[PDB]
Amino acid sequence: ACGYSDRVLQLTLGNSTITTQEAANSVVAYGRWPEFIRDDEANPVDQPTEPDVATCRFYTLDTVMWGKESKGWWWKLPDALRDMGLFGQNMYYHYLGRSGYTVHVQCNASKFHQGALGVFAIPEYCLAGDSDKQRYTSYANANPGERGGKFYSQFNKDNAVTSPKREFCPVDYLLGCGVLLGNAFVYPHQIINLRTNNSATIVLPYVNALAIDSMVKHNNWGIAILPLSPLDFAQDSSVEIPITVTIAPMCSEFNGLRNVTAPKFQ
Amino acid sequence: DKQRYTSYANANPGERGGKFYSQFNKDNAVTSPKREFCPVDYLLGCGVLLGNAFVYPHQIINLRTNNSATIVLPYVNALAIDSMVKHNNWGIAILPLSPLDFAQDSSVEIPITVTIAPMCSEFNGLRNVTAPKFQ
Amino acid sequence: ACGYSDRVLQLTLGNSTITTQEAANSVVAYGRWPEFIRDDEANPVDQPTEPDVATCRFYTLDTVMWGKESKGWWWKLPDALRDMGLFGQNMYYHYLGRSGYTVHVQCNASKFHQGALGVFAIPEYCLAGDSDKQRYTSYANANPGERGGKFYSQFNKDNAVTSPKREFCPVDYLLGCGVLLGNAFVYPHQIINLRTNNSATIVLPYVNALAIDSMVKHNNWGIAILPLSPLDFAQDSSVEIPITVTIAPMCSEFNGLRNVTAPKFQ
Amino acid sequence: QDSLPDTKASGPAHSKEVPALTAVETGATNPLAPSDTVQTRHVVQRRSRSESTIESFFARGACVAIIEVDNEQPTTRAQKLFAMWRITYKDTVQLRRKLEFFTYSRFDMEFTFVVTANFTNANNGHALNQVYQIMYIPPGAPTPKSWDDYTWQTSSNPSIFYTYGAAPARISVPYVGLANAYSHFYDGFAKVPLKTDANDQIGDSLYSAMTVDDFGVLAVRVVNDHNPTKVTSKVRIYMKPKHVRVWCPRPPRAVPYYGPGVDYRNNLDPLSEKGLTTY
Amino acid sequence: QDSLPDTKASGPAHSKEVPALTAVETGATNPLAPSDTVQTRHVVQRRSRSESTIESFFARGACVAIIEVDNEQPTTRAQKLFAMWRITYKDTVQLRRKLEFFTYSRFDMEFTFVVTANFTNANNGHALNQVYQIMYIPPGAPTPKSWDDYTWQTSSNPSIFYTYGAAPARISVPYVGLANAYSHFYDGFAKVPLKTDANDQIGDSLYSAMTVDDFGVLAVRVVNDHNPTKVTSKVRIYMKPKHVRVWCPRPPRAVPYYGPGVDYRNNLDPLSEKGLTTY
Amino acid sequence: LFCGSMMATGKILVAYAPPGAQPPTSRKEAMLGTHVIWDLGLQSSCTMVVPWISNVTYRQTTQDSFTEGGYISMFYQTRIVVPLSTPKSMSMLGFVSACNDFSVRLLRDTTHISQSA
Amino acid sequence: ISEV
Amino acid sequence: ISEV
Amino acid sequence: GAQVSSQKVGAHENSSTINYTTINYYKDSASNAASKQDYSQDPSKFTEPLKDVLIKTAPALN
Amino acid sequence: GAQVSSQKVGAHENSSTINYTTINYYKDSASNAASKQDYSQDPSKFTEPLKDVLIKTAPALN
Ligand SMILES: CCOC(=O)c1ccc(OCCCC2CCN(c3ccc(C)nn3)CC2)cc1
Ligand SMILES: CCOC(=O)c1ccc(OCCCC2CCN(c3ccc(C)nn3)CC2)cc1
Ligand SMILES: *C(=O)CCCCCCCCCCCCC
Ligand SMILES: *C(=O)CCCCCCCCCCCCC
Repeated sequence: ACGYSDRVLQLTLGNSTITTQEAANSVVAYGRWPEFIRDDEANPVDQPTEPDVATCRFYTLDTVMWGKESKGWWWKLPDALRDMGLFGQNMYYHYLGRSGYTVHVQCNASKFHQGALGVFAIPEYCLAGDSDKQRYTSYANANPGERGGKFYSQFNKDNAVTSPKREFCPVDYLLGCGVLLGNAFVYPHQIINLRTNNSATIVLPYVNALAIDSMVKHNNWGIAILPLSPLDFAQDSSVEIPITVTIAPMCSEFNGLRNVTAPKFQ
Repeated sequence: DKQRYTSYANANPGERGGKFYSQFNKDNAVTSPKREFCPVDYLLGCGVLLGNAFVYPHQIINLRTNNSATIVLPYVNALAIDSMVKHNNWGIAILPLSPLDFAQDSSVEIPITVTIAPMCSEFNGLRNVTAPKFQ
Repeated sequence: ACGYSDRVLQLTLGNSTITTQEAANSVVAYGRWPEFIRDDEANPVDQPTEPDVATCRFYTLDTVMWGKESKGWWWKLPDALRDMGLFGQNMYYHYLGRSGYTVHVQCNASKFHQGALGVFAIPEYCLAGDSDKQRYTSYANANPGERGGKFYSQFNKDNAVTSPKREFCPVDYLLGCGVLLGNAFVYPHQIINLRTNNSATIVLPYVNALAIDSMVKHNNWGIAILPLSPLDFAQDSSVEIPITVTIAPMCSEFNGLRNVTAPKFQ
Repeated sequence: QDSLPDTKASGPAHSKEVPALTAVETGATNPLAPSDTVQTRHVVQRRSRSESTIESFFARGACVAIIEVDNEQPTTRAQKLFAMWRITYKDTVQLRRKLEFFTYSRFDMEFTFVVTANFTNANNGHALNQVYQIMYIPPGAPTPKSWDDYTWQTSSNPSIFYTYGAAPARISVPYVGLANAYSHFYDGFAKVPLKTDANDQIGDSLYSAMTVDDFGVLAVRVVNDHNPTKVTSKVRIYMKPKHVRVWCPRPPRAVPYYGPGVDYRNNLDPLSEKGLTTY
Repeated sequence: QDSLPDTKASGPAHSKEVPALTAVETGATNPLAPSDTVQTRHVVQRRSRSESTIESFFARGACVAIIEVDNEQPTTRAQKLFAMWRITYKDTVQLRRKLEFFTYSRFDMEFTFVVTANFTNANNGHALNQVYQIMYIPPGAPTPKSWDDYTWQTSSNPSIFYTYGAAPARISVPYVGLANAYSHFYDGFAKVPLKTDANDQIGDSLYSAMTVDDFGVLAVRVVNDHNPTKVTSKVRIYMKPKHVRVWCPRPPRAVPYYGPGVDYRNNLDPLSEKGLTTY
Repeated sequence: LFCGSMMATGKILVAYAPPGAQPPTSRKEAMLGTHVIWDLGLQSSCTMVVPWISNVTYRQTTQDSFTEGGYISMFYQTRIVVPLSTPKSMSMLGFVSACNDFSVRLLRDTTHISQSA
Repeated sequence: ISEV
Repeated sequence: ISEV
Repeated sequence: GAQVSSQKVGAHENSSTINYTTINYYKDSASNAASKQDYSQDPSKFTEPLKDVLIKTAPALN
Repeated sequence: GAQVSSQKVGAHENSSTINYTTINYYKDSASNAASKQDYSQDPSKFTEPLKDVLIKTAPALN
């Protein structure tokens, strides 16, 4: 009653609040809300750290621009948040950490623009690489942080054998991993179709073959945003609109405290 | 000569701590001032007599009696919570009430190690990180 | 239930009806609906005249145009209605008269126009003047009738000492009276923001230090309309849209009948 | 008890209820509290608004007038052997600005009188203690033409006889208005010009002014006969509104007052320069 | 009843209980009484600690400031026709030392004002009795530039008008601190220097200082217009803390104060010479 | 309050940083404090509450580093987007008021008014 | 008397 | 009255 | 005619409810002191003068 | 509102319990005199802040 709607939402976590007046409901991956490790599913015996509001708030990543040649963007979690305030600090001070996430993707335009973004949350998003060499993508390259990576329209094999790039070569219609993109819809997702909605909101549970794991060694979720239908406006052949990704860690807990992990990203 | 002039960076040695002196050496260089503390030992570094420091919570490590001292500190302040970067609540002062001595060796040296644990810690007003200037 | 809304209203008074399909709710000044003088607050002992439907209906004033240089408009009540049908007649045949008002301001444009009108109802709106001379604004000038007055962006002191204009010099950011406009919001008001609403509807109670007074000597309410945000459209630098003010007297009663007052407006 | 509402513990939200969004066009201020947009803890509030009550805001005696009166040998030219003051809060700016946050008011008034004196000239002998008479002349009553004429007999007018050096004199006055409230602002005239008027001066009036004498005057004099040497005195008048009620709030005066009306003249530039993106 | 504990009759001992021995390393003071180490008689004690209660220790009005103000003809050079004092207990040493046996305090404050005056010069005639105005200016308020400018109108600031020769003026002030207690000591700064700062003056502060104006000022003036001859006056201010509570005891100041902080400069040698084996 | 045309859209981040650190110069920095992401649409206005976060029980009304309140900043979260035949530029009006827990004390005279000799 |  |  | 009321005690001595006594000496109420026990009210008539008042979590416009 | 308490009588005249009367005249407690009937406390928090407090006849160290 009163005047409420599927399209209008407020998300509040910690000292952060998001409003949206043009949503398309919201997704909870596999019907499961984030939760803490139960005593009967626990494995590390040391008392956990639960930083709560200090880490379970919305961190906004650097904005990316969507233009007519944009092939697609990808992120990995927890990697995109490694440098985000006290969350990143907790991640690097402990051997173990689990966390769920609320992902909120933002992209508005006008009643006259056109285009549709496919936003997909993928458990264990193993991407493909550069080379003749199998499973050779270097740690530093596999992990772009906040920056994320991109998709390509075709497979360019990094030829230079002698001094290898050890990079991914994610081809768009193959979801960067040897399968057809049209089937990516079996994964938890939403579509930002500019005539319908400004944004997508997906709530991710912790998914893993384990109750808790090493966040520095392993990404649990991959976020893939691909243009299912290209951006278009009026007759202007060089339109560009911003895509902004805001993410919040949820029910975060950490085990195995010691000196801080300082990975080498060069 | 300058009152209440000790610079923030000097007032705060971090882990390193500071020291006491047996007498007041006034930093004379007016033109380029050190803006440092000059804590004199028998005056508890603050204009009062050290013998009365016993009204403050304390213990004595007397080598014939004990290896160590253990003091549990509550949060003490005129406020329930405050800025930790601007303000120190507790000061720890270790002074030799009786000098170190051994056998006849005139140059004895033994280590003092300070271990501290924060307790019932809580924080409010989260934002971007404070990076103070300690140079 | 059924389909009703904050935005769609019908106001009916006497033989007059107003419809609005793009309203922003409606204001009742100081939470008080208009009412007649109670026996225990009465002061003139002679039996009142209550003309009812003949005077408590919507009179529409002359239209004013809002363009890019428009600084603002003001009206006073009962003055704007002195010549309005039997209301004006009753006003001038009696020494005393009280009345509340429904004020309805009208300004529509298009989803592509831009601008915001601040509509403010002010008790005792004493305006400032022309001169070195204090409290010197002449009666005829203080009272524009239906025509209303205007605001200026700055104080032009009427210099001609020898033959003085004895006019107001209402400066816009000072609400024409030595205070800052941004605080005018403490007065009963609404905003006509063209992307949100066509109109403003404010219901005014009789406000005075007395139960009843002389309407010819004294204005109770002042209506001030100022452009909080300037009119704009497409790229056309000379856009102009109409503002229309419709006002209805309410719970009107009159005391002290005699021959008619004929003021001198020249 | 008068303490302000407690802060409620409030947790995370993911819902169709959106307190953060609103529409100010309505004329309304959004009723939000910290717990509507951030996670809050429970705070048992003890703070109160005791000192910002209408009474407390005005509960202070303010200087509204300085009357100067001399005591010297009555010569034949204009002197100040007696003085008159029209009662108002408008010859001063501070209390005027406070009273004017509101359109209408209703109160009793407390008047406190501070009297100071000094010797004008280097030397002619000295002066025995002076008694001052402060007489209220309500509109209509005979005003004094002379420091010791018959009006000072004060048979029906209230007078205060004050002795120099004694505690500052103090009296209380009821709500004395002709209306149900005092008008701090009057959008009108005391006369309307009619078409049938002979000259057009007949119907002319001051804008915003009501009665000509408002509330009358205070006539002040030294009751003592003159010493050989001259004494100059100042009577300072402190005004305090008590048992106060106020109606219809107004924006505070933002530019310097220019007389009794709302008129402005100069220093119309209240606000400082500051960069849009500068803290 | 408030008398101290009675002495118990205590006789000879030959036992394993040894009150006389202890270990001060623990941080504790040995709770011994005469009956623990000597034979004692029974004494019914009547003495009490009534006068060493916190209230009783502070229950005395102490001189914290001497303000000098002149009343003379306004010439065009720096004069003292009015004066201002920052409210503090630190311009004096006696009450400061007493208050500082403790880290934090909480109290109401009683202010008593003793006003004395005299003639500066051998002779120019005399002066009629002076009235003094003592105005409190809390931080933020307009301060006076002139002895008779508009700030002295005092519409919202509290003022005392004192008449010379009258009993010493007295007012009371509530606990007015921004914290839950007054800090007699503050180990910190009001600003932190940040790495990103432009000059390194931005983040500089006085050590131990909190707010810049602490509790505001008292502005003092003679309300009288000037006599032909000059009068000089001194306003002496007595401070008394009442309804007092104190926390965290501290060792008393042992060397002369050197400003508002804990700084010392000289006479760092408090103790007399005395022989180790000399009574 | 967004006073642009109805055909205009956008997302804005508005923020509050409690005192003690470098005043935010980038959205990256501002994001980390108390904030609201305002989405422009039919509800024309957005409200950010600045919660009482202080060390002292009462702050001062004058400027003072010891009782300072922190920083407010605004940034584009995405950007203003309009169609053709539409104004590319527009005004935003801002408003402030106290939440119901607000109080004041120690009556004093204002510097906002004065009078000449 | 009248005790409130 | 109130006698303690 | 002695009126007895309670003080809102701020700083407490190391010694509960404390009272103060009042007596009006004069016939005219204008002569009287200020009681300063004042009742507060809702801001609503200024902050929400709407004909249809709406709950904050619902759309202001609908 | 008259408060009646007993005096601790030191030097007694050749004449039992003697009383004194108090009345607060002002609304603000800060205006009030000092009651001087003050409660005393244990020195323990300063003289014995030990976690394990020990009885004086036993060994302080054991
Ligand atoms: C716009 C001007 O000021 C006012 O509106 C305003 C100002 C003051 C005011 O107070 C009441 C004024 C009339 C009072 C003034 C003082 N009165 C007296 C009477 C006797 C004596 C000895 N001293 N004073 C009796 C009547 C009431 C209203
Ligand atoms: C470290 C400095 O001293 C103090 O900390 C300290 C010293 C004094 C103190 O008392 C309260 C100070 C503020 C008071 C001072 C006196 N006040 C007034 C007010 C009005 C008048 C007429 N006279 N005095 C009102 C406010 C509170 C703390
Ligand atoms: C009610 O007041 C009855 C009790 C009276 C107690 C004694 C009053 C003492 C003061 C006398 C006041 C006379 C005032 C004109
Ligand atoms: C309680 O106090 C009731 C009894 C009152 C006895 C007479 C009081 C005499 C003093 C009057 C005090 C007025 C103080 C403002």
